[PDB]
Amino acid sequence: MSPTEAPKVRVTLFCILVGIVLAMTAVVSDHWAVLSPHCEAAHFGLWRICTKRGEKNCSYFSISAAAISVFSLGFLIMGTICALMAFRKKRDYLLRPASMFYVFAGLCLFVSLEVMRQSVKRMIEYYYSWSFACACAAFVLLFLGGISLLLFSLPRMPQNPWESCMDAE
Amino acid sequence: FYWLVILIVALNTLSIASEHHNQPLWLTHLQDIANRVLLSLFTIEMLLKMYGLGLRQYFMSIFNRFDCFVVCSGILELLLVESGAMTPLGISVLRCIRLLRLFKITKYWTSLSNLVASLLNSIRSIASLLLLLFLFIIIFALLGMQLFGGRYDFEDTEVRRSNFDNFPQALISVFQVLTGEDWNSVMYNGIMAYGGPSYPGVLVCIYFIILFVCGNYILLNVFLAIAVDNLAEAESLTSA
Amino acid sequence: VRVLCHRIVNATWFTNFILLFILLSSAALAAEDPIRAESVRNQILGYFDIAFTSVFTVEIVLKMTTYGYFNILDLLVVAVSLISMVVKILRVLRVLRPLRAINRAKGLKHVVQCVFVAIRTIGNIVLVTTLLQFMFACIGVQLFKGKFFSCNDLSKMTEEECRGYYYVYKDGDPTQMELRPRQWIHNDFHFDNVLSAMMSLFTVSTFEGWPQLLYRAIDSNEEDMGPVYNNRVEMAIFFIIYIILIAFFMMNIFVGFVIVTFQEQGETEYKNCELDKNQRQCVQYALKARPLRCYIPKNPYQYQVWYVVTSSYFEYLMFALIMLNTICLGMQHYHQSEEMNHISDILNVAFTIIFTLEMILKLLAFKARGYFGDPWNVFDFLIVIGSIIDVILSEIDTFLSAFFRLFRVMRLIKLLSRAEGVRTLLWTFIKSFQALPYVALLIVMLFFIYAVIGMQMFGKIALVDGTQINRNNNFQTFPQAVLLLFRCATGEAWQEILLACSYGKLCDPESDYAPGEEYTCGTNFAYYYFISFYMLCAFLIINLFVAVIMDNFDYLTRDWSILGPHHLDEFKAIWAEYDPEAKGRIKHLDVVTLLRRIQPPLGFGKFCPHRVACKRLVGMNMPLNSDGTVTFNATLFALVRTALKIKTEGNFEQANEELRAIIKKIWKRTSMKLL
Amino acid sequence: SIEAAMKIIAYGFLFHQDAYLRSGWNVLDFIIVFLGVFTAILEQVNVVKALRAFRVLRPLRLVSGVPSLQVVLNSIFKAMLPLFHIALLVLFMVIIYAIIGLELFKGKMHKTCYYIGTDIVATVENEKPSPCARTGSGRPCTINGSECRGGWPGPNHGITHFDNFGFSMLTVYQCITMEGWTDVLYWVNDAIGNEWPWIYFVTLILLGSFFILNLVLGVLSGEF
Ligand SMILES: COC(=O)C1=C(C)NC(C)=C([N+](=O)[O-])[C@H]1c1ccccc1C(F)(F)F
Ligand SMILES: [Ca+2]
Ligand SMILES: [Ca+2]
Repeated sequence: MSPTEAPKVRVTLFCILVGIVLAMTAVVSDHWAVLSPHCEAAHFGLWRICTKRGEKNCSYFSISAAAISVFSLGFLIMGTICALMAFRKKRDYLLRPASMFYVFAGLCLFVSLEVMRQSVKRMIEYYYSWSFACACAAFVLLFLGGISLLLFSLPRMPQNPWESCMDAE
Repeated sequence: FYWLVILIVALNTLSIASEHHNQPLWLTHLQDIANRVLLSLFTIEMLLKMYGLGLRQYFMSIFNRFDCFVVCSGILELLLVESGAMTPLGISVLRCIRLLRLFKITKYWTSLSNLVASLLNSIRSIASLLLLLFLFIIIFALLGMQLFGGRYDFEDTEVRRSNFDNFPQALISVFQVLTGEDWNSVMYNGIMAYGGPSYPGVLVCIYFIILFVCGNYILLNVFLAIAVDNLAEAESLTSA
Repeated sequence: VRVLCHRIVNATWFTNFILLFILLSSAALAAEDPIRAESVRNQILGYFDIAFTSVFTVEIVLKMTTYGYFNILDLLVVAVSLISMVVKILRVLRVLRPLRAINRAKGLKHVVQCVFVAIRTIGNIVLVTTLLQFMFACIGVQLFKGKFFSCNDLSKMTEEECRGYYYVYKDGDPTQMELRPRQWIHNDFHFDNVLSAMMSLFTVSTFEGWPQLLYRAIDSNEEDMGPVYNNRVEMAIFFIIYIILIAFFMMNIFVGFVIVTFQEQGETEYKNCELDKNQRQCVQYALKARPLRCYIPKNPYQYQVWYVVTSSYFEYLMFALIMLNTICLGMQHYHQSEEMNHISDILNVAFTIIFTLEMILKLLAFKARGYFGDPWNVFDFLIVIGSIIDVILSEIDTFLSAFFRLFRVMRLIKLLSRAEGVRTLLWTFIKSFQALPYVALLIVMLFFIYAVIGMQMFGKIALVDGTQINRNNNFQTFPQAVLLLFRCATGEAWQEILLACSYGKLCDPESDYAPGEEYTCGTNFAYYYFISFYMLCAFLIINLFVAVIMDNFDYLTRDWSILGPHHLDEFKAIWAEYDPEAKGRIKHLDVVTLLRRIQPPLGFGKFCPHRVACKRLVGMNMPLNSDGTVTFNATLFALVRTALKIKTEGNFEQANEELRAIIKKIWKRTSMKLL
Repeated sequence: SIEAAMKIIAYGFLFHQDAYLRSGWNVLDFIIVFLGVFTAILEQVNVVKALRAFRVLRPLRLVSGVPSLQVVLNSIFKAMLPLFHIALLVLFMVIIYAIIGLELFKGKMHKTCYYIGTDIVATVENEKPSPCARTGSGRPCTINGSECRGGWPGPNHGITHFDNFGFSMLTVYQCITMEGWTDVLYWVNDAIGNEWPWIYFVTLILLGSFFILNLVLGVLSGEF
């Protein structure tokens, strides 16, 4: 009850509940780039590429980011099954395997972010408004709500010779 | 009297301080007053002590050993000029000898004399660490002469002043590496003195790592076996 | 009314509400653009400087309706705030916003005072180096006055000849030359008056640029002449005596003063009681301990796999495969062959499979509840999963990221779990940084105060290349200014940054300046800024180091000859092989056979035990509960009571007399060690 | 050499010249003399210049001749037994960062700006040669009439880079000393961009320098 029902571990776990959906806001919305030739204004994403002058023509062609963000979604899936099952049956240790996947799901958007930047750099201007700063707020959420959940679930430093790490109870 | 020696102590110090380049001619001449006036007043505070309370006791004090040489070497310089023997090399050396007159405020501190009481009885322990340290520097300075002397013959035009060509200069170069200051630039010259960044000639660099690591290991056994063991006995002698 | 103004401010929702604005008020200074007062960033942050400053005005009136040294600054932070919305100095003292946090945090209230106590103590010693600095500065004025001038070409020896134009020769080539004007130049650090000489000698005491001043002094010749190469090489004696005197001995006799007089902070109280510090570090361990977990499994199929893994040959196999992965990671280099680039692709899939098989077998043998409880297996679970992903993600690259390759490097860290002496040294210092966070908080604050003031005073210098203010080293953002400051703390040509920040520098064009006012950037406040920062930082860093060395001095003088916690640490493991979980007691059929495995400082010797180990265990004080039920928090007091503290009889409750007065608080369960 | 002769035959035979051998200080005295005649003969027969540098071992015979200097080197060597767990921590830390650097910065600092058509590196008068980049995160090579091509050996005449394990470990030891570490930081920024690599560098200068010196100093305090 001490590492799983403390409030400092549930403020963090509710914070991941924000970043689990903001990284889902990014992975469906294709709004993190603006092609601006000057009409041929196109808005890039992972899955659909849509050129807007209504003449809304959304289609596909980017593959790297898409493939990389199957794993960022997937770890999110595999971390919560560890996290949803670690609040019951008095196993908070189980809570520990789950966090690692939130750092990974954090860092598998940050490849995605870097992968999407190259596409806009090789292809007329660039501007991101709606879903780069979404995912750069779900990167920084999942990457840092994962490391802090880790240190809020690893026991601590004993601070005493008698105290031992992973000390009984 | 504990407030009227500091008139000539803080006039002399001030006199020493105002020395600067391209200074006025009245300022040089005002410093011709203060050297003559205060050396006579340095006699009056000294001749009163050797006759007014005993010349046997006057030598017994440690700073009253110091008081005589201020007068005996100050008026010696005034007799050196006023004989036609201004001696152009001895005009600026002896103006650093009257710079010991601002060492007369040692009698005014009375706060860290338990350290110097302590520091003094340990100078046969001070020099045994400082000899084997200076012995260490000599062996690495001569080793750099064999490795790097005669070898910095680059057909550049840049100057590489910390080199190993003489023994005095080689010596200057080793002490520079011991402080750590720009020690990599000395190592870059020694690698290019051999072939350059290539497998035999890059092993020059282990000279510089051993001199930095083992040398500063001795520095922390020198200045910390001093300043722990000589600065805890003062703490013992103050608590007694 | 004095009762709603008294209860709102007091308890908890006023302290976590105003301080979360002080932290956000301070972040508003840092986010400011220095070059333009007209930025759309710099406009919209001023509207938070009216949003915070109306809230802190509420804090004053809600406080000054209550009552009639540290609140007169809080009135200064409000009063400057409405004014600033000389105007140039009313922006600079807007940096005092983190100082009202060191009044509200009582952990901060004390650590600022301990500095000020250590300032007044070090003052007499400080006077002695200050007078020594003056004594040496005057010797240097008599040696080097008027002698640090030179010409642009080194051919011309007096200022009268140093006129017109000379040729430089690029790349040393006498065919390739350009025309430049010659100019009589003065060295930036000189011994010309006494006050410049103290500035020169302060630089040499930091060790920064001292060979540049040394070779300038060896070449000095006469007053108003240029240098002569290797003229007076014997002036190295001046510089080397000053370094040994000031930069070594004096600095040391300043540090070792702090060390012995921070011992007194743990020594100014007096302890003439029955038990000394080594009896204190021994009794309380037996009192305050706790049994732990040895996740021994059941089910002899699982025990068949368990006897493999915890054994020595599996610990020896897996730590000799981390060594070979470390060697294979070292073997990579640039421009390598095709059969060399890919055998770091074949083996790195091979090493990933081998460590993914040891992770599986430790789930199966350790009863997977019992795997994740051990902290060095959570670290190994993250290296496994992160290096599974990089093997896939590089495979998915060529089938149709440099971060995930780092996991490969990280496996090397595992080797430090076998090293008890390095892991105990690591824990002892890491905990002491953890235990004393406010001494390091001050350093963070010092940088922060300095960086905001540096952006305000230096942030408009242009980033020209070949100077010290450039794209890599400036004051034009907060991350950059902070980085520049750190460089200075490191002392990495900090005096040359100092010269690039004084008056007369080129302003960048995106600054607001009149035509004919380009070289008006920089200020001679840089001298106070840099020297002061340099001096504040040295005090701050030695303060932190000596406070950390204090915490672990029982360990730093632990004297492994006599006795230590390590004998005790070893004991719990032995006990843990009798317990599936903690539970208190073990059987008695293990209490005879316990004493064959322990070191003779704690257990008994190497010899035949049919005299000592058979009688003294009953012969010493042991608790008498029922037959096979004797507990861990009752023997382990008495089991070290053989190793030290031998007593006579009748006074066994006179053990418990000194277990309250020389002890700390209650320790309620101590009836176990008494009888 | 007659000193090494009259100090084996004042004692006796072999097991009496072992009484000349048992103390470690006379062991140092005999390697010097043998080595001394070993180069002075091979110099005459070759009528050696690299074996000349072993004569600097002769001033260590002077610590064998002063008794109050043999009590310091023993106490100097005695302080190294506390500071070995630190020295093995420093070592593995230079190994960790060298390898990481090798992976991250391997072969990255090989483009500088040149004069167009030429093999002449372009710098400003006080600038040292630094890496360039074309159309990326690095610095863009904007001096005047220059373009950047990658045929450059590197930042200090090809010494400081991360191309192999040996040169990566030399640039990491050089940073851990705090001397020139911001040159290496600024060169990596120039090569690949300034957003990430300060994390490499500040973490090394904080763990490998400051944290290490708190423990070394602590051990010294414990010993004294
Ligand atoms: C006044 O002395 C000074 O000018 C100092 C000089 C010239 N050099 C440096 C680097 C100091 N500093 O600010 O750290 C002081 C110094 C130096 C050695 C010991 C003590 C101090 C002391 F000033 F802290 F006392
Ligand atoms: Ca230095
Ligand atoms: Ca330096």
